[PDB]
Amino acid sequence: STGSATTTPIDSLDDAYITPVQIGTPAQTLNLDFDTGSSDLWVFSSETTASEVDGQTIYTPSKSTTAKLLSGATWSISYGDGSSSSGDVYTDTVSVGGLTVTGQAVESAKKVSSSFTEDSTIDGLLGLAFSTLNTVSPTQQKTFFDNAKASLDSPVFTADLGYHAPGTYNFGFIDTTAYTGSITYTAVSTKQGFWEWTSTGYAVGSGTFKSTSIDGIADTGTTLLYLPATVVSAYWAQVSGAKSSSSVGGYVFPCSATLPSFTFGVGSARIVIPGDYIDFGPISTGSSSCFGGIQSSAGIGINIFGDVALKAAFVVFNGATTPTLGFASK
Repeated sequence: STGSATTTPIDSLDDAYITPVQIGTPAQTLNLDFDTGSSDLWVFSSETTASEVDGQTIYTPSKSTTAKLLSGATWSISYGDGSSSSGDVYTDTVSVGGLTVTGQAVESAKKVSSSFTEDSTIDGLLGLAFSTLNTVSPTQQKTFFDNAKASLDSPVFTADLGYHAPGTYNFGFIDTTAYTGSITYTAVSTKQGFWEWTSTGYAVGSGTFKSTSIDGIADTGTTLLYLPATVVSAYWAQVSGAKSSSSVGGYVFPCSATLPSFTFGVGSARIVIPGDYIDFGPISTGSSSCFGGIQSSAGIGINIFGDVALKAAFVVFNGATTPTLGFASK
Protein backbone atom coordinates (compact mmCIF):
# COMPACT_ATOMS: atom_id res chain seq x y z
CA SER A 1 0.00 0.00 0.00
CA THR A 2 0.87 3.68 -0.25
CA GLY A 3 -0.53 7.02 0.82
CA SER A 4 -0.05 10.58 -0.40
CA ALA A 5 -1.36 13.73 1.29
CA THR A 6 -0.86 17.42 0.69
CA THR A 7 0.57 19.46 3.56
CA THR A 8 -0.25 23.17 3.73
CA PRO A 9 1.44 26.03 5.62
CA ILE A 10 -0.71 27.37 8.44
CA ASP A 11 0.26 31.01 7.78
CA SER A 12 2.28 33.27 5.49
CA LEU A 13 5.54 32.50 7.33
CA ASP A 14 5.41 28.70 7.07
CA ASP A 15 5.34 28.50 10.88
CA ALA A 16 4.00 24.94 10.61
CA TYR A 17 2.26 22.67 8.12
CA ILE A 18 -1.07 20.89 8.45
CA THR A 19 -2.11 17.67 6.74
CA PRO A 20 -5.68 16.31 6.72
CA VAL A 21 -6.14 13.00 8.56
CA GLN A 22 -9.29 10.87 8.64
CA ILE A 23 -10.10 9.41 12.07
CA GLY A 24 -12.94 7.06 12.91
CA THR A 25 -16.07 5.78 11.21
CA PRO A 26 -17.63 7.76 9.63
CA ALA A 27 -14.45 9.72 9.04
CA GLN A 28 -13.76 12.80 11.14
CA THR A 29 -11.16 14.86 9.27
CA LEU A 30 -8.70 16.77 11.46
CA ASN A 31 -5.75 18.85 10.28
CA LEU A 32 -2.68 17.55 12.07
CA ASP A 33 0.91 18.76 12.38
CA PHE A 34 3.10 15.89 11.17
CA ASP A 35 6.08 15.91 13.53
CA THR A 36 9.18 13.79 12.85
CA GLY A 37 10.48 14.97 16.25
CA SER A 38 7.83 13.27 18.40
CA SER A 39 5.92 10.01 18.54
CA ASP A 40 2.36 10.68 19.77
CA LEU A 41 -0.73 11.08 17.60
CA TRP A 42 -2.88 13.35 19.75
CA VAL A 43 -5.97 15.38 18.95
CA PHE A 44 -8.27 18.04 20.25
CA SER A 45 -11.40 16.17 21.25
CA SER A 46 -14.83 16.23 22.83
CA GLU A 47 -12.91 15.56 26.08
CA THR A 48 -10.72 18.67 25.85
CA THR A 49 -11.42 21.26 28.57
CA ALA A 50 -13.88 23.59 26.86
CA SER A 51 -12.01 26.81 27.70
CA GLU A 52 -8.91 25.34 26.01
CA VAL A 53 -10.63 24.86 22.63
CA ASP A 54 -10.73 27.96 20.41
CA GLY A 55 -11.68 27.11 16.83
CA GLN A 56 -10.01 23.70 16.41
CA THR A 57 -11.86 20.78 14.92
CA ILE A 58 -12.38 18.08 17.54
CA TYR A 59 -12.45 14.29 17.45
CA THR A 60 -15.56 12.89 19.15
CA PRO A 61 -14.92 9.19 19.81
CA SER A 62 -18.53 8.53 20.83
CA LYS A 63 -19.55 9.30 17.21
CA SER A 64 -17.08 6.76 15.77
CA THR A 65 -18.36 3.20 15.54
CA THR A 66 -14.77 1.91 15.41
CA ALA A 67 -13.43 3.82 18.43
CA LYS A 68 -12.55 1.83 21.54
CA LEU A 69 -11.27 3.22 24.82
CA LEU A 70 -7.79 1.86 25.55
CA SER A 71 -8.55 1.02 29.14
CA GLY A 72 -6.26 2.56 31.73
CA ALA A 73 -4.05 4.31 29.20
CA THR A 74 -3.01 7.93 29.67
CA TRP A 75 -0.52 10.20 27.96
CA SER A 76 1.30 13.42 28.75
CA ILE A 77 3.85 15.19 26.59
CA SER A 78 6.06 18.26 26.83
CA TYR A 79 7.65 19.69 23.70
CA GLY A 80 10.93 21.51 23.23
CA ASP A 81 9.12 24.85 22.94
CA GLY A 82 7.57 24.52 26.40
CA SER A 83 4.11 23.48 25.20
CA SER A 84 2.34 20.40 26.53
CA SER A 85 -0.83 18.32 26.40
CA SER A 86 -2.26 15.24 28.12
CA GLY A 87 -5.28 12.95 28.20
CA ASP A 88 -6.58 9.44 27.62
CA VAL A 89 -6.41 7.08 24.65
CA TYR A 90 -8.69 5.43 22.13
CA THR A 91 -7.90 3.06 19.33
CA ASP A 92 -9.55 3.83 16.01
CA THR A 93 -9.08 3.69 12.25
CA VAL A 94 -6.78 6.41 10.92
CA SER A 95 -6.18 7.17 7.25
CA VAL A 96 -3.65 9.53 5.66
CA GLY A 97 -3.80 10.21 1.95
CA GLY A 98 -5.53 6.89 1.25
CA LEU A 99 -3.34 4.77 3.57
CA THR A 100 -5.39 3.19 6.38
CA VAL A 101 -4.25 1.84 9.76
CA THR A 102 -6.74 0.04 11.98
CA GLY A 103 -6.25 0.02 15.73
CA GLN A 104 -4.15 3.19 15.78
CA ALA A 105 -3.73 4.79 19.19
CA VAL A 106 -5.47 8.17 19.04
CA GLU A 107 -4.52 10.17 22.10
CA SER A 108 -7.46 12.35 23.12
CA ALA A 109 -6.49 15.59 24.84
CA LYS A 110 -8.15 16.45 28.11
CA LYS A 111 -5.75 19.39 28.58
CA VAL A 112 -3.61 21.40 26.18
CA SER A 113 -1.26 24.29 26.91
CA SER A 114 -2.04 27.83 25.84
CA SER A 115 0.05 27.79 22.67
CA PHE A 116 -2.12 25.00 21.27
CA THR A 117 -5.39 26.70 22.25
CA GLU A 118 -4.18 29.91 20.62
CA ASP A 119 -3.47 28.22 17.28
CA SER A 120 -6.85 27.49 15.75
CA THR A 121 -5.33 25.92 12.61
CA ILE A 122 -3.72 22.87 14.27
CA ASP A 123 -6.10 20.16 15.48
CA GLY A 124 -3.37 17.93 16.92
CA LEU A 125 -0.06 16.27 16.13
CA LEU A 126 0.88 13.11 14.26
CA GLY A 127 4.25 11.93 15.50
CA LEU A 128 6.70 10.33 13.07
CA ALA A 129 9.79 9.84 15.27
CA PHE A 130 10.56 6.40 16.71
CA SER A 131 7.94 4.69 18.84
CA THR A 132 10.34 4.48 21.80
CA LEU A 133 9.41 8.15 22.46
CA ASN A 134 5.65 7.52 22.64
CA THR A 135 4.31 8.72 25.99
CA VAL A 136 1.32 6.40 26.49
CA SER A 137 1.38 4.68 29.88
CA PRO A 138 1.36 1.93 31.05
CA THR A 139 1.57 0.38 27.55
CA GLN A 140 3.58 2.40 25.04
CA GLN A 141 1.90 2.72 21.64
CA LYS A 142 3.19 2.68 18.06
CA THR A 143 3.24 5.59 15.65
CA PHE A 144 1.09 5.66 12.54
CA PHE A 145 4.18 4.90 10.43
CA ASP A 146 5.24 1.99 12.64
CA ASN A 147 1.75 0.49 12.38
CA ALA A 148 1.61 1.01 8.60
CA LYS A 149 5.17 -0.04 7.80
CA ALA A 150 4.66 -3.75 7.16
CA SER A 151 1.83 -3.03 4.71
CA LEU A 152 3.69 -0.36 2.75
CA ASP A 153 5.26 -1.12 -0.61
CA SER A 154 8.54 0.15 0.86
CA PRO A 155 9.09 1.03 4.56
CA VAL A 156 9.60 4.74 3.95
CA PHE A 157 7.90 8.09 4.11
CA THR A 158 8.97 11.32 2.44
CA ALA A 159 8.59 14.98 3.37
CA ASP A 160 8.45 17.55 0.56
CA LEU A 161 7.62 20.80 2.35
CA GLY A 162 6.88 23.91 0.31
CA TYR A 163 8.27 27.41 0.67
CA HIS A 164 5.19 29.62 1.03
CA ALA A 165 3.27 26.86 -0.76
CA PRO A 166 1.75 23.43 -0.18
CA GLY A 167 3.88 20.30 -0.28
CA THR A 168 3.47 16.55 0.13
CA TYR A 169 3.90 13.70 2.59
CA ASN A 170 4.12 10.32 0.86
CA PHE A 171 4.07 6.92 2.57
CA GLY A 172 5.44 3.74 1.03
CA PHE A 173 7.08 5.07 -2.13
CA ILE A 174 9.62 7.59 -3.41
CA ASP A 175 8.23 9.94 -6.08
CA THR A 176 11.18 10.18 -8.47
CA THR A 177 9.57 13.19 -10.19
CA ALA A 178 9.63 15.25 -6.97
CA TYR A 179 13.36 16.04 -6.82
CA THR A 180 16.35 16.88 -9.01
CA GLY A 181 19.61 14.98 -9.20
CA SER A 182 20.10 12.06 -6.85
CA ILE A 183 19.13 11.36 -3.25
CA THR A 184 22.10 11.17 -0.88
CA TYR A 185 21.51 8.83 2.04
CA THR A 186 23.17 9.24 5.42
CA ALA A 187 23.29 7.21 8.63
CA VAL A 188 20.75 7.63 11.43
CA SER A 189 21.14 7.05 15.16
CA THR A 190 17.90 6.07 16.90
CA LYS A 191 19.50 6.12 20.37
CA GLN A 192 17.52 9.23 21.40
CA GLY A 193 14.37 8.23 19.51
CA PHE A 194 14.89 10.85 16.78
CA TRP A 195 15.89 10.86 13.12
CA GLU A 196 19.36 11.89 14.24
CA TRP A 197 22.11 12.28 11.66
CA THR A 198 25.42 14.10 11.10
CA SER A 199 25.75 16.88 8.55
CA THR A 200 29.19 17.19 6.97
CA GLY A 201 29.42 20.99 7.17
CA TYR A 202 28.13 24.30 5.95
CA ALA A 203 28.67 27.38 3.83
CA VAL A 204 27.34 30.92 4.16
CA GLY A 205 26.28 32.54 0.89
CA SER A 206 28.95 32.15 -1.78
CA GLY A 207 31.60 31.46 0.86
CA THR A 208 33.81 28.43 1.14
CA PHE A 209 32.39 25.21 2.54
CA LYS A 210 33.52 24.42 6.09
CA SER A 211 33.88 20.68 6.63
CA THR A 212 32.74 19.94 10.18
CA SER A 213 30.45 17.31 11.71
CA ILE A 214 27.12 18.68 12.97
CA ASP A 215 24.93 16.11 14.72
CA GLY A 216 21.25 17.01 14.70
CA ILE A 217 17.70 15.83 14.13
CA ALA A 218 15.43 16.08 11.10
CA ASP A 219 12.34 17.62 12.72
CA THR A 220 9.33 18.63 10.62
CA GLY A 221 7.60 19.87 13.77
CA THR A 222 10.16 22.61 14.45
CA THR A 223 9.91 25.78 12.37
CA LEU A 224 13.51 27.01 12.38
CA LEU A 225 17.07 25.74 11.89
CA TYR A 226 18.93 25.51 15.22
CA LEU A 227 22.71 25.10 14.93
CA PRO A 228 25.82 25.62 17.07
CA ALA A 229 26.51 29.19 18.12
CA THR A 230 29.73 29.32 16.07
CA VAL A 231 27.87 28.44 12.85
CA VAL A 232 25.00 30.82 13.57
CA SER A 233 27.37 33.69 14.35
CA ALA A 234 29.21 33.09 11.08
CA TYR A 235 25.91 33.29 9.19
CA TRP A 236 24.57 36.48 10.78
CA ALA A 237 27.94 38.22 10.53
CA GLN A 238 27.24 38.40 6.78
CA VAL A 239 24.03 40.44 7.35
CA SER A 240 24.69 44.11 8.09
CA GLY A 241 22.95 45.15 11.29
CA ALA A 242 22.04 41.64 12.43
CA LYS A 243 22.48 40.93 16.12
CA SER A 244 21.42 38.52 18.83
CA SER A 245 18.73 40.12 20.99
CA SER A 246 18.26 38.65 24.45
CA SER A 247 14.96 40.52 24.81
CA VAL A 248 13.53 39.18 21.55
CA GLY A 249 14.99 35.69 22.03
CA GLY A 250 17.42 35.28 19.15
CA TYR A 251 19.02 36.82 16.12
CA VAL A 252 17.16 39.69 14.47
CA PHE A 253 18.09 41.63 11.37
CA PRO A 254 16.96 44.77 9.52
CA CYS A 255 13.93 43.99 7.41
CA SER A 256 15.62 45.97 4.60
CA ALA A 257 18.42 43.38 4.37
CA THR A 258 18.88 40.81 1.63
CA LEU A 259 19.81 37.54 3.33
CA PRO A 260 22.51 35.19 2.06
CA SER A 261 21.83 31.55 1.43
CA PHE A 262 22.95 28.83 3.82
CA THR A 263 24.29 25.48 2.59
CA PHE A 264 24.45 22.30 4.64
CA GLY A 265 26.28 19.11 3.76
CA VAL A 266 24.77 15.65 3.41
CA GLY A 267 27.75 13.41 2.79
CA SER A 268 29.44 14.88 -0.27
CA ALA A 269 26.17 16.50 -1.39
CA ARG A 270 25.00 20.02 -0.59
CA ILE A 271 21.54 21.41 0.16
CA VAL A 272 21.16 25.16 -0.40
CA ILE A 273 18.65 27.10 1.70
CA PRO A 274 17.85 30.34 -0.18
CA GLY A 275 18.20 33.51 1.85
CA ASP A 276 14.49 34.27 1.58
CA TYR A 277 13.70 31.04 3.48
CA ILE A 278 15.55 32.50 6.50
CA ASP A 279 13.29 35.58 6.81
CA PHE A 280 10.58 35.17 9.46
CA GLY A 281 9.32 38.72 9.20
CA PRO A 282 8.81 41.55 11.66
CA ILE A 283 9.24 40.69 15.31
CA SER A 284 5.94 42.51 15.96
CA THR A 285 3.49 44.03 13.53
CA GLY A 286 4.96 47.10 11.84
CA SER A 287 8.48 46.61 13.18
CA SER A 288 11.49 47.01 10.91
CA SER A 289 13.36 44.37 12.94
CA CYS A 290 12.88 40.91 11.45
CA PHE A 291 13.33 37.53 13.10
CA GLY A 292 15.96 35.15 11.74
CA GLY A 293 15.28 31.61 10.63
CA ILE A 294 18.70 30.30 11.73
CA GLN A 295 19.14 30.41 15.51
CA SER A 296 21.53 29.03 18.08
CA SER A 297 20.90 25.59 19.58
CA ALA A 298 23.14 26.37 22.55
CA GLY A 299 20.22 26.39 25.01
CA ILE A 300 18.49 23.32 23.53
CA GLY A 301 21.03 20.53 23.91
CA ILE A 302 20.61 19.30 20.33
CA ASN A 303 20.86 20.76 16.84
CA ILE A 304 17.59 20.80 14.93
CA PHE A 305 17.16 20.69 11.15
CA GLY A 306 13.64 22.10 11.24
CA ASP A 307 11.39 23.26 8.46
CA VAL A 308 13.75 26.05 7.27
CA ALA A 309 16.26 23.35 6.30
CA LEU A 310 13.91 20.54 5.34
CA LYS A 311 11.78 22.58 2.95
CA ALA A 312 14.89 23.18 0.82
CA ALA A 313 15.03 19.42 0.18
CA PHE A 314 13.13 16.29 -0.70
CA VAL A 315 13.65 14.21 2.43
CA VAL A 316 13.39 10.42 2.70
CA PHE A 317 12.74 8.89 6.12
CA ASN A 318 13.82 5.29 5.49
CA GLY A 319 12.41 3.04 8.20
CA ALA A 320 14.15 -0.14 7.12
CA THR A 321 15.61 -2.36 9.84
CA THR A 322 18.59 -0.01 9.88
CA PRO A 323 16.99 3.41 9.32
CA THR A 324 18.63 6.05 7.14
CA LEU A 325 17.79 9.55 5.91
CA GLY A 326 17.96 10.74 2.32
CA PHE A 327 18.19 14.29 1.00
CA ALA A 328 17.82 15.56 -2.56
CA SER A 329 17.63 19.02 -4.00
CA LYS A 330 14.38 19.95 -5.72
